Amino acid sequence: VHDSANFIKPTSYLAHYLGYAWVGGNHSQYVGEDMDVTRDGDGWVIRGNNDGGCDGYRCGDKTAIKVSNFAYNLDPDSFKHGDVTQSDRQLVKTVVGWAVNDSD
Amino acid sequence: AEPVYPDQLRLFSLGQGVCGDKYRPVNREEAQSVKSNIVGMMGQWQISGLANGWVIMGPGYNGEIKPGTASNTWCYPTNPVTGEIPTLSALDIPDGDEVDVQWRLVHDSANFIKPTSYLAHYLGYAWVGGNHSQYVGEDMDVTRDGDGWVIRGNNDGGCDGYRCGDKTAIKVSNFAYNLDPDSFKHGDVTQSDRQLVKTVVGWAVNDSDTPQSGYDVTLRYDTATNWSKTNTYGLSEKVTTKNKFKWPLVGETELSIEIAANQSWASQNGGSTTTSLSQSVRPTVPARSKIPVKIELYKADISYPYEFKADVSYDLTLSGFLRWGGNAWYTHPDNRPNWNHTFVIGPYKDKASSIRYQWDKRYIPGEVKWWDWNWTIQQNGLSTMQNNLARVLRPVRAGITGDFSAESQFAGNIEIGAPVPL
Amino acid sequence: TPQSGYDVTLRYDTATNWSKTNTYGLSEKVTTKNKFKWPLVGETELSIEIAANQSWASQNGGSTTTSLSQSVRPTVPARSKIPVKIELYKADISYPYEFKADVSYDLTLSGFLRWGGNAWYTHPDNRPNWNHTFVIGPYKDKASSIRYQWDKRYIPGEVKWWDWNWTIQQNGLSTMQNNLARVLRPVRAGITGDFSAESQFAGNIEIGA
Amino acid sequence: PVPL
Repeated sequence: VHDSANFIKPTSYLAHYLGYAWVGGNHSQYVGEDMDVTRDGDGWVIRGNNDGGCDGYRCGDKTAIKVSNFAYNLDPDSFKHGDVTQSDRQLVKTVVGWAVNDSD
Repeated sequence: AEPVYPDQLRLFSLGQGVCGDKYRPVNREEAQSVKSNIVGMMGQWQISGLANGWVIMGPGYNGEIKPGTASNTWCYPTNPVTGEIPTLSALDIPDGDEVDVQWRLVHDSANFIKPTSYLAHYLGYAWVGGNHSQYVGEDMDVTRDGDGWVIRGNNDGGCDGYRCGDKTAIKVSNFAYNLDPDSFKHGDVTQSDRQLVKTVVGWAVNDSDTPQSGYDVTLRYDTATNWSKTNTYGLSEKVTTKNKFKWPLVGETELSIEIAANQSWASQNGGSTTTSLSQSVRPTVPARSKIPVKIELYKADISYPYEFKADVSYDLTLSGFLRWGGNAWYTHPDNRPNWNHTFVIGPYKDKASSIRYQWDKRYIPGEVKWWDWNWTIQQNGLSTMQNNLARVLRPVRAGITGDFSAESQFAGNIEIGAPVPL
Repeated sequence: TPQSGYDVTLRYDTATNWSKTNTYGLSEKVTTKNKFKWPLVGETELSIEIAANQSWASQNGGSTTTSLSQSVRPTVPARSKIPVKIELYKADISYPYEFKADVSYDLTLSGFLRWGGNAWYTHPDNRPNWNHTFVIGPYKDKASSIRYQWDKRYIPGEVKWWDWNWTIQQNGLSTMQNNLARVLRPVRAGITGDFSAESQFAGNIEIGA
Repeated sequence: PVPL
């Protein structure tokens, strides 16, 4: 989400092409410039920097781009896991037994 | 583009864009990623120079980043250090019972008491130390409290200072053992207070001319508990009319007519638990022969000794009030509140209890929700914090010998007897 | 070809259950009563009632089930037939047995503790009645284990039943060591006995010719 | 199958 040329710019331009208003910060006039990136909960928010002042109708209502719900398509042979460790072990139940074979 | 650690940032008042050697100016995006940290290290009306003719401003200007120029420049090292917490070699405890190993761990002054006391001090816990010294982590009493241990400054005699009687307490509990897989061994299993549940004896008879494996005897015993709660709410409406008539034969008659309606809503939540134990015997019977079988199920107390070699992890709780002058909690309280925080020394369990996760994520302000480690680095230096945290998170390895014991478990016996010719 | 795909299964289950329920209720009712002269019916008494009720119930229960299953799965030769039989009985069962074993036991002490000095960690001085159980054998719990308490006497926080340091001070380390060694001496014996139980299961599974 |  901090990749300007590969993420911030194309997504900002897509928002602009669809008709979302004020895609960009107050310190430029180009779409997708002067954007702030913040970590919000489990997602990220990219929004034009609303500092100083702006000229325009409702220029303070910057368009927000939210990134969330990341998923990972794994390469099948690449998964590896380390040691499994257990904590706070509370016994549920146990059984001991004998299996006797008197036959031949 | 690249993560920036605030501790490596430095201001140079050497003119517009002229940093020191081995340092380069910080650009706008890097400054924005760590804006709160940089604005925190600036004067209220201070204006500092970024790269590419940009400028960041102080808290008076809400930390605004805008095109401009200035005389001081924010710079970052050309080859920054990663700042990772080092990994030290394992501390070996002499073998013994679990409580003995815990005892040896919590009475180690150089490897446990000092680093943990220093960690409590760097975070801003007040009065980490006893009354008979002024150094942090000295004159500490260790006591065995229930299933845990308490390390607290010795509050004997008298002390000078504000609320000097409220010593910070360090609690050690919730021990866990990551076993070496090939090291576990157990001794004889012994049973006591055996109460018979049920037995079955049987015969498997084979009159055919070939061996037969198709026999099955199965004894199963199940126990369950259940619970439920129900809340009901009702409403009712009723209308009655009463009149008087002279019916021909019966004479004076009183007639009542009543119409009623009712509505009810009920909500129920419940649950259950079930435990089942099954034993089966499936003998292979030789041709023209018969085999006796027996299954028995008992309830019994079970005991056995065991031993293994393990890595040892534990929960470390810090209790006390945070210093008014400065503490590392992210809101930085100033009213000296009481505070308890638990770390998990060992494998990751969650973010709030993991020192390593917070330390690694200190470059993301939105992730900083419990402890401000950048603040500790600024107060004490990066190398000092690294060394203290490396000693706090040092792995511990020990040989353990113990006894398992449990009451009212299951004891089974399955027997296939000797064949009898037909 | 020979066929092994046959199955006859007889299963018998018995169960018991129990339940307990506690219920609490509240009710509120408002009634108004009036008199009118309705045209044709004449003098009429009209009652209007509105009620509300609330109820809370709490249930706890349990069950126990015992199941006995017997299956026969004969392998039948080609162009042939085999008779099968399964029987289930309830019966009393008996048999003799013998083995060689180590012998453990519970040892209870009952009496009043001396006023002059006793080894209980609180050291009562009012001569109270006292019963304490030790398990002579494998470990079961801390309170009944002499060896655990003896080994842990170096930790004051673990000293919660008997003060063995006090006994060492009063009598000497070697004396207490020898006495406890004789108390915890293992015992080995040959045992011959009889098993007997009523209302158990007896089965019979038969594959014929 | 995928080799490990």
